[PDB]
Amino acid sequence: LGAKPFGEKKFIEIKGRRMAYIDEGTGDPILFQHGNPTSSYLWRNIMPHCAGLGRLIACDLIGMGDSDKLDPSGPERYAYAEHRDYLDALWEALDLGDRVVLVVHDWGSALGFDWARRHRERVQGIAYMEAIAMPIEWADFPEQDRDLFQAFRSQAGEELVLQDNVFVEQVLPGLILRPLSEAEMAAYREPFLAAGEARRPTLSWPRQIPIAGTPADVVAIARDYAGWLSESPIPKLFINAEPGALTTGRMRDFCRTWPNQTEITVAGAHFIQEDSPDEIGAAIAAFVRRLRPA
Ligand SMILES: [Ca+2]
Ligand SMILES: [Ca+2]
Ligand SMILES: [Ca+2]
Ligand SMILES: [Cl-]
Repeated sequence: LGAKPFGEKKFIEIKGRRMAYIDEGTGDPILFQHGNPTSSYLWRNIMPHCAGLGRLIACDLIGMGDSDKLDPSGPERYAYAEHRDYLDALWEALDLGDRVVLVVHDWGSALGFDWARRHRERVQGIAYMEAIAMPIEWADFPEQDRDLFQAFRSQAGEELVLQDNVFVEQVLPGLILRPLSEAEMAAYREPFLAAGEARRPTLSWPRQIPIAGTPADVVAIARDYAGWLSESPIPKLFINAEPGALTTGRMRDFCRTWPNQTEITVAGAHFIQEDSPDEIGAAIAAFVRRLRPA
């Protein structure tokens, strides 16, 4: 494993804000996108496996990692649409070209899948894991975390997350099978050390998950890329997890119907990158080598 980050953080001004990201190497991009409540740090032990296979990029979503917070922050800030506007602009500013390989997880997959559907001609391949592949129902949500997420999506959410930082301190470790080190948790809580709005992104995200028809805008967006992905011939790599968490049951059955897809199973719950980074990195690298033959 390892607690040291991959490359050095770079910064760029987007919509009057400063966003952080990792950009190492040359060639066609291999774009890694994290979800909630992580950052580019999530891919630190996976990105190395793709050394020399392309331009390795990992962006910190707005309000997360080393990216700027959006003040004034509040209940209406950090919704999917806002995150998309900033990520779209960052990805445009990075001059990615037209043969991009996406590696997505959690909210990074919702964002990545949507971007791919909108820029399909520029997508060479899609590797995904523990993703939001379609709108779901409460019965599809992981049983052990179901009540907690229903609470996030209620008035109790502010105290749980903004005051007590539950997504970072409880959910994150709770969905990783192996024990995290002091430095690893320090890296994960760093962007959220301050109580209050600094932690808003970690609360707004669960309130955006397309569950039982709400929120309607994200449900529609997910229904859109779900339908598209089920018909798209773009090569895909589905990294299934055991026991897994989000991508299980019906969603997993759905993902398994997607065309031109390779699948492997690795040990892990939700944040599988912390449990099987070498298996994941090796799979992604092989995927890319097949997509980019010499
Ligand atoms: Ca080219
Ligand atoms: Ca309940
Ligand atoms: Ca654990
Ligand atoms: Cl979430």
